Amino acid sequence: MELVLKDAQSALTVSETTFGRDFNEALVHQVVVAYAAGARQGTRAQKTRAEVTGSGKKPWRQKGTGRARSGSIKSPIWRSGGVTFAARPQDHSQKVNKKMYRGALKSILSELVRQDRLIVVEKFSVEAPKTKLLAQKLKDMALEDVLIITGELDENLFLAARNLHKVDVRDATGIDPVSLIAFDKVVMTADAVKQVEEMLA
Amino acid sequence: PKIKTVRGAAKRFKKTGKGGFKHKHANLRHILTKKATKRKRHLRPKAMVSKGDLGLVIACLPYA
Amino acid sequence: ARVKRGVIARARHKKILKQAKGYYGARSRVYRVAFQAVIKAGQYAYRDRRQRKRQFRQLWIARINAAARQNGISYSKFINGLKKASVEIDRKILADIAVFDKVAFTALVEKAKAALA
Amino acid sequence: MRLNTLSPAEGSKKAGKRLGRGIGSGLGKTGGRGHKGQKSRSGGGVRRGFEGGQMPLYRRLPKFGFTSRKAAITAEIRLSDLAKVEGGVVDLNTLKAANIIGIQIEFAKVILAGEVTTPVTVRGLRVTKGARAAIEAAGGKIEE
RNA sequence: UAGCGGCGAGCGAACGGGGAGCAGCCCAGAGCCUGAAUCAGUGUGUGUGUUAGUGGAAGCGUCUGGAAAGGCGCGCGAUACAGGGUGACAGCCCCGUACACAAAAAUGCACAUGCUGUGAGCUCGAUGAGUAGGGCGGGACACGUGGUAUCCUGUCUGAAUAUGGGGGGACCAUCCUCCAAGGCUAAAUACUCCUGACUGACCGAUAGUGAACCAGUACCGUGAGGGAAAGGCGAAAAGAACCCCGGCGAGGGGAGUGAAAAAGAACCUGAAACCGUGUACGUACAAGCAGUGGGAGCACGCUUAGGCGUGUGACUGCGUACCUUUUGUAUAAUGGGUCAGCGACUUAUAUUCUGUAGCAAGGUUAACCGAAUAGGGGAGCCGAAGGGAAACCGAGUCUUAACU
RNA sequence: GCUUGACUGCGAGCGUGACGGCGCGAGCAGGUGCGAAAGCAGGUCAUAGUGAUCCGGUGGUUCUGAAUGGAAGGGCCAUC
Ligand SMILES: [K+]
Ligand SMILES: [K+]
Ligand SMILES: [K+]
Ligand SMILES: [K+]
Ligand SMILES: [K+]
Ligand SMILES: [K+]
Ligand SMILES: [K+]
Ligand SMILES: [K+]
Ligand SMILES: [K+]
Ligand SMILES: [K+]
Ligand SMILES: [K+]
Ligand SMILES: [K+]
Ligand SMILES: [K+]
Ligand SMILES: [K+]
Ligand SMILES: [K+]
Ligand SMILES: [Mg+2]
Ligand SMILES: [Mg+2]
Ligand SMILES: [Mg+2]
Ligand SMILES: [Mg+2]
Ligand SMILES: [Mg+2]
Ligand SMILES: [Mg+2]
Ligand SMILES: [Mg+2]
Ligand SMILES: [Mg+2]
Ligand SMILES: [Mg+2]
Ligand SMILES: [Mg+2]
Ligand SMILES: [Mg+2]
Ligand SMILES: [Mg+2]
Ligand SMILES: [Mg+2]
Ligand SMILES: [Mg+2]
Ligand SMILES: [Mg+2]
Ligand SMILES: [Mg+2]
Ligand SMILES: [Mg+2]
Ligand SMILES: [Mg+2]
Ligand SMILES: [Mg+2]
Ligand SMILES: [Mg+2]
Ligand SMILES: [Mg+2]
Ligand SMILES: [Mg+2]
Ligand SMILES: [Mg+2]
Ligand SMILES: [Mg+2]
Ligand SMILES: [Mg+2]
Ligand SMILES: [Mg+2]
Ligand SMILES: [Mg+2]
Ligand SMILES: [Mg+2]
Ligand SMILES: [Mg+2]
Ligand SMILES: [Mg+2]
Ligand SMILES: [Mg+2]
Ligand SMILES: [Mg+2]
Ligand SMILES: [Mg+2]
Ligand SMILES: [Mg+2]
Ligand SMILES: [Mg+2]
Ligand SMILES: [Mg+2]
Ligand SMILES: [Mg+2]
Ligand SMILES: [Mg+2]
Ligand SMILES: [Mg+2]
Ligand SMILES: [Mg+2]
Ligand SMILES: [Mg+2]
Ligand SMILES: [Mg+2]
Ligand SMILES: [Mg+2]
Ligand SMILES: [Mg+2]
Repeated sequence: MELVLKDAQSALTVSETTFGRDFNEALVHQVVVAYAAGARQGTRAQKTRAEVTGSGKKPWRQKGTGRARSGSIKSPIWRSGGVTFAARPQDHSQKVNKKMYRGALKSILSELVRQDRLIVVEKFSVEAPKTKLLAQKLKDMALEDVLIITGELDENLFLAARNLHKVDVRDATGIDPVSLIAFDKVVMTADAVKQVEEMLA
Repeated sequence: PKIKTVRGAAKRFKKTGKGGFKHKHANLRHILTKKATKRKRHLRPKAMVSKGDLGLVIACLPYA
Repeated sequence: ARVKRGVIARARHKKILKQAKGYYGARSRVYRVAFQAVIKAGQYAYRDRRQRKRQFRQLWIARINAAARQNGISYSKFINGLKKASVEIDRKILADIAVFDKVAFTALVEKAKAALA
Repeated sequence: MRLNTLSPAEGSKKAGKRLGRGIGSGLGKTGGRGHKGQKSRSGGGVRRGFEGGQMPLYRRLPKFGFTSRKAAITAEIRLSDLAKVEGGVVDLNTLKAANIIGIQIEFAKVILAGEVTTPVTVRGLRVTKGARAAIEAAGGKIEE
């Protein structure tokens, strides 16, 4: 298993286990869905018939009026009444088994390699925290929508990338499954490839 | 919350290797003089809960 | 995720009321009544696809009987005669011939009578 | 591989039942509860073990036995566990250090389950007749 | 789980383990040397915050249009493409945003340094009595008096006090462990009337607060108390000068404004029930769930000049709504005046089974740590062994003196 | 006439019950009675003469025994 660099001209060597495995769609799907579920805030509520403001007085007597029997002004049948199954705040997070998480990342990375979406480089840097410099670097490399993964997250590249919405810059520790899929290309430094190699192995 | 064991059932049944339940036979507490030795001898060993009753026992003993 | 029903509910009610066009009173105007009317119209239509086949055969037979008797034979003998003559023309066609081509019908009767002879 | 081209495995995501949503569903009206009676009701149904008032099985049968406190602090060790300790000396502390038995276990028995292949010294533990022969056949020893 | 329990319904620990956070002291007293310590209080420095603020990049042409931020073309800023506004959707029009700065005055905090009280340390003592314990009655302990330890005490009593005393779940012995009857003590923990900022697979006017609106109002009630309905002209009021009918009306018709007035204030859209005017066809000898199958005629379209389409429907076969509940309903059993809107199998945690995915004799971590959906954390839990009430034995075990 | 088989441990197999249960049973081990012996005997010609569980009582049995030795209490067997 060989990965070639761009800015330096080399053929780096990585594992078939990480960067050469078959795409397990069902596993990747589960992990991606879990990741989106983990982003949910789950902050809402409605009022049950207990929580609607108003008295517990029976609106009219049980028998003799010719009306349907009533018990509470807060009945969910009534306008202004409670919500039958009123929401409470929820935790939507799912468990992802560690091995399933890591298995999904290996499937994703191997698929990026197969689809020619993983671009390995020796270095990726900018001289100053200037957006114009990074924009120039990316058009030089013929990239627009790109996830850039570095060993050490430098201030200059982070700051240069912030105002380009199609560009994101991570360290190797901050990889997530959705972002690997969502961006058109993934640029990894040779350093970052080693760190992801070690993390998954 | 956690399901609560029916504690009286836990005192009467024990789960066996293949997931059946053993119990002690009824009718060997008292009024023993009138009962034949043979009848009492056959009531002494533990017996397995019957097929019809396993559902009722399992409901009572979720942590067996 | 609160879902309001109005757009879908309107489309469903309108679908029924469109099928109730021409019905009397509340049956073409009021959803509750129109719905029952449309279901019943469907039940009758199902039944009457079967009844249509019965009613037309009854009509053809009555006309064949009239035409046969104008040519001196009953329906029941005419049909028996055609079967003995190995004529396989069905009642729709015989009734059509009885009205539109009386000379041809007469030829069928003579064939039937010859087979009975 | 895009966020709009991922699918779950076939059979992994069955749709839940939704009762009381019309005739065509097959669960309209009564919602699978049948007609009337206690089980049709909201909150309706009898408690576990209830048999309609007949003395239930868990009360018509006698209680038996007592619970041993000693059983809760006694463990069994497999032959497969003997290689998992550090240093090839199996005693109560080395088994606890290897997470084979719990901290509060005071007594342990080695039984003939799995296989021992390394030579090991078992110290202060009971050993079954069959486990003893297996340990000694693998070059081991048992110190009482 | 162990237990408690008309051993019913139910109630339900601890030991021990993993974490968060950690902090220890004083009096029951003199003496010695001294007031040094550490906390407070009250002053002034010293930063750093808070309560106003300041600067803050870069766009033009052309097309459609009432209007351009839209399309097309060619530029430019970005540590600023958070967000909001502007005549439709704006990085560059405006307000902001990133970033960089700012306080006369008051005030929080953290230091440092003055000052008032507090008095460190060291030898030598001392060591909480109507108390512990008990009898009676209750209560609390997961523990319902039970074989019931332990805690509290209304009532009656009542020690030993370090050579002494408490506890180790009836009780005794032994051993271990602790020192009651005096007191103080941060952090980890609980909550939000209120303030700021930010967020939402939360609502969007019958929803969301009862209350989007002058709502705890109107209104109801002697009172406590109960308690609504009710949002939207337009980009801009440019909110209709003037004329005409009318009662110097209401209301309307013109004119004018506007992209639009069938946006005219009873104002965005403008459904349905319900009520009309117009036109086609049917209908005054005809009996019933009002349709359906057949079907003439009439009217109006249409591309073979043909039929075809659309509306109507004379005449004719068949034909007793729907829901519910029932052995069984046209039923003269139930429910519905109609429309529109709302209105009922949910959520959490346990548990079992099925499917599916991962890993596999292993599988998986919880709290927590971590800026981390990562990573760490294997405390635990389930499984790989059972039998027996149990000791215990163990691929067996129990039964029995022993098994055919 | 003689006797204690109205035995103790078990039990192939079967009957009958939704279940709890109830019933029939040759044969095996131990020990026994009657018979010269083959044998027969685990009550009575058979089918009614009965009451789950809990709670507790009595005897037996160190199975358990909350620091340890005991004990209490619990279990198991017999029985009320
Ligand atoms: K960015
Ligand atoms: K059902
Ligand atoms: K333009
Ligand atoms: K803007
Ligand atoms: K006292
Ligand atoms: K002591
Ligand atoms: K209210
Ligand atoms: K309201
Ligand atoms: K008709
Ligand atoms: K009835
Ligand atoms: K009635
Ligand atoms: K489930
Ligand atoms: K599964
Ligand atoms: K056996
Ligand atoms: K014998
Ligand atoms: Mg509400
Ligand atoms: Mg984790
Ligand atoms: Mg007994
Ligand atoms: Mg909505
Ligand atoms: Mg209409
Ligand atoms: Mg059905
Ligand atoms: Mg019903
Ligand atoms: Mg019924
Ligand atoms: Mg039922
Ligand atoms: Mg209820
Ligand atoms: Mg009864
Ligand atoms: Mg462990
Ligand atoms: Mg600016
Ligand atoms: Mg507009
Ligand atoms: Mg003291
Ligand atoms: Mg005490
Ligand atoms: Mg006392
Ligand atoms: Mg006492
Ligand atoms: Mg007392
Ligand atoms: Mg008490
Ligand atoms: Mg004591
Ligand atoms: Mg409201
Ligand atoms: Mg509205
Ligand atoms: Mg006027
Ligand atoms: Mg309009
Ligand atoms: Mg508008
Ligand atoms: Mg309007
Ligand atoms: Mg007429
Ligand atoms: Mg007449
Ligand atoms: Mg009539
Ligand atoms: Mg009829
Ligand atoms: Mg009836
Ligand atoms: Mg009928
Ligand atoms: Mg009737
Ligand atoms: Mg009637
Ligand atoms: Mg009726
Ligand atoms: Mg009724
Ligand atoms: Mg009615
Ligand atoms: Mg076992
Ligand atoms: Mg006799
Ligand atoms: Mg008899
Ligand atoms: Mg009791
Ligand atoms: Mg003891
Ligand atoms: Mg003790």
